[PDB]
Amino acid sequence: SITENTSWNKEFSAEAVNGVFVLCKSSSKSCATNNLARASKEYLPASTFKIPSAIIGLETGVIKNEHQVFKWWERDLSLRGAIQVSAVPVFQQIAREVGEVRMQKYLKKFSYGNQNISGGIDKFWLEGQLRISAVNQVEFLESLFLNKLSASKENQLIVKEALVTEAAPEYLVHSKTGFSGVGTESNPGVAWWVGWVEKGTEVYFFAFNMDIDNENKLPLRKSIPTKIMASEGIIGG
Amino acid sequence: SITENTSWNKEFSAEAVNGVFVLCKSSSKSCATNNLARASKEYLPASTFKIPSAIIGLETGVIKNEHQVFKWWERDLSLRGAIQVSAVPVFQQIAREVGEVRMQKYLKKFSYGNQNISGGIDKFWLEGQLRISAVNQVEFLESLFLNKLSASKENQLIVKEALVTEAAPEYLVHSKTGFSGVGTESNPGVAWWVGWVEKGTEVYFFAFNMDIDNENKLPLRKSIPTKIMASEGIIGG
Repeated sequence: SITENTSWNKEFSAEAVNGVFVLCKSSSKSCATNNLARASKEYLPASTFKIPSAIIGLETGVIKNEHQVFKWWERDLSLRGAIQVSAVPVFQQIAREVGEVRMQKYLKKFSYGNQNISGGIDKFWLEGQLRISAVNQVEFLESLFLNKLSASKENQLIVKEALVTEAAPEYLVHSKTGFSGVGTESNPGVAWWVGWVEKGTEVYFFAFNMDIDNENKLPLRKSIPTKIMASEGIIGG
Repeated sequence: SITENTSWNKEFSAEAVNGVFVLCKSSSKSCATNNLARASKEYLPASTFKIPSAIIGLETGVIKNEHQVFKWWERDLSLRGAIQVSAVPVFQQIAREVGEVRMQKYLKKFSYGNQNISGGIDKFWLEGQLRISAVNQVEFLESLFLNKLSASKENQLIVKEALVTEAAPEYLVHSKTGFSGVGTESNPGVAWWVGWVEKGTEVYFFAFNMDIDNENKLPLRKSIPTKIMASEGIIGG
């Protein structure tokens, strides 16, 4: 079962950040985390929801294929482009096109978090009632990696390639950020970084989230997990 | 018609290399080259033949799926790993299992060079009679990029992802080297670098080959095209 790794807390203590890193080698049956309690806590996914949303976009035909171009003077974006930027409008538009009933059906098939899309079809993952844990992110990414989600293998492949963010001779990193917004310290915002690294014949799944009350701490969402994975010899510093 | 860009020749003269670079924006209908005569000349593909070989191996089920692992005590390799290193025995095994008849059929469907696979089923692209031009490489990569090759879309996407060699926020480079060896006096070897860059919503296809008689010149197969494409503002860095 998910085991606790106290050594990783040092990277959090260094920056005085409250949050969780879940890292799994080969499968979701071999995970480790610095914070047992927090690993299972559900938080708004924010832009990490672009992962299921792009898959359902393709599956429903709202996104024609991997070459779909998205309008925002306004330069158009590729699917990878729309994933990376804050194309708030892009993914708001794809969700409206998909619509409540189809979105609900796919989130139930994907076992995505609390599966609650209340709060507005074009904003539920930003302002709505949707919540998901770090553990559930890894399990979903593992299903994507194995082409086991309820979607064609071609559409899962198309989203896997669009998520590539770092390539090296030895490994490819697929990842996605997310940020709810700063909040108050009665209700701190949440920042995320989730993904997986194919290194040789091995695969590592990861999911990070943290409390964030100032936009200046945004970089930590990638530097903390990168320092941890660099320590394990998975990716370069 | 392909235009001849006289100025690119300066990157070749700088290193006293004889070669050709073909770079096309959007489709093979808008290509430029330093030398029209050599753009059409067919050369041994060497390891650039790992591209078609990987698609055919998946198409025939010799390669099970993207998660197939190959034996080299050196560790096993992934498909991306086997594509990148010299794992000549890997692709030799693949070709043997595909066999001559299916191999001939798929090279015709692919319009792959002169389609001459005579001699050994496991050495034709290494030391045999198979030859392909830089323009033909570009046409073949364009067909792969569009999923127009005679193979499933899934297998095309699996190969395209295994070819990712550089990832940046603005673009993904997919590429493949090749090197036939140093050859002889009246018959130098050939070195290649072919691929395509997906930059925003645009795509550029490229194919470079040069004569090579000394292994110390091998890195020019990437620096000459990189210099040219960076000059055109495609990848710089």
